[PDB]
Amino acid sequence: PQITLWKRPLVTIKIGGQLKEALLDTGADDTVIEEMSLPGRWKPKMIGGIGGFIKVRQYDQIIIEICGHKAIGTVLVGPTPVNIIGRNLLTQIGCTLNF
Amino acid sequence: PQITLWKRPLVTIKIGGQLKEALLDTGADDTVIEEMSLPGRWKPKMIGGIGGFIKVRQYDQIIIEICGHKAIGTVLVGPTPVNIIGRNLLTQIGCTLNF
Ligand SMILES: C[C@@H]1CN(S(=O)(=O)c2ccccc2)[C@@H](CCc2c(F)cccc2NC(=O)CC(c2ccc(F)cc2)c2ccc(F)cc2)CN1
Ligand SMILES: [Cl-]
Ligand SMILES: [Cl-]
Ligand SMILES: [Cl-]
Repeated sequence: PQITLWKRPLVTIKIGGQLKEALLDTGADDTVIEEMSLPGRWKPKMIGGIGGFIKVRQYDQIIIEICGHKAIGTVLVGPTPVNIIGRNLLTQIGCTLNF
Repeated sequence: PQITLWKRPLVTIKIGGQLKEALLDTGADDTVIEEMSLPGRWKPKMIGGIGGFIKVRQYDQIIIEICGHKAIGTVLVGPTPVNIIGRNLLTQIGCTLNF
């Protein structure tokens, strides 16, 4: 699809058997999801930007379905104000910026 | 152009006759740049990021060139980690997400 930017580019995602709304964010290096359980090992990480830093749990090799496109990658889980799909997963679905 | 997301989508912008590097961010509602001098009056604005909210200075009808495309709009100035081009200006330059 072609997504215009008049409003926030929110899409439905499927992760860990759950349906969630997430923002497609080209400014994000990583994907960050609100508190939820994920299977496997994890390691602590700090991520930051506007307003400072938050502590998150880093889970690797997690499958996410974004607009019917399956992608696998690292997913950070923590107290984010919005679920963010970052570049690590946007590349996998072949998402590009065009103008 | 078509910009892939394997690397950060950093572009050259020109504001107040100076060249600066900025990130094209579909996850940002507004454009925020690091401390600099801008003309006219400013209004108060709060923007929320991953770590919480910060106060910024809102300047309207600012001339800015983004990757060679002319835009005229709202520019926020504050303690941002990197210069960010948000949806208010990405819409002006005709930017869309595609997959
Ligand atoms: C990764 C980059 C950099 N920042 S960041 O916090 O530094 C950061 C996020 C992760 C990892 C590193 C850095 C974000 C934009 C922040 C931003 C600007 F820069 C300039 C102007 C406005 C804003 N804020 C918004 O537009 C609000 C928005 C939002 C999006 C991501 C957030 F995390 C927090 C809040 C929102 C969306 C839906 C909702 F329901 C509630 C809020 C996202 N893109
Ligand atoms: Cl990854
Ligand atoms: Cl590619
Ligand atoms: Cl504007």
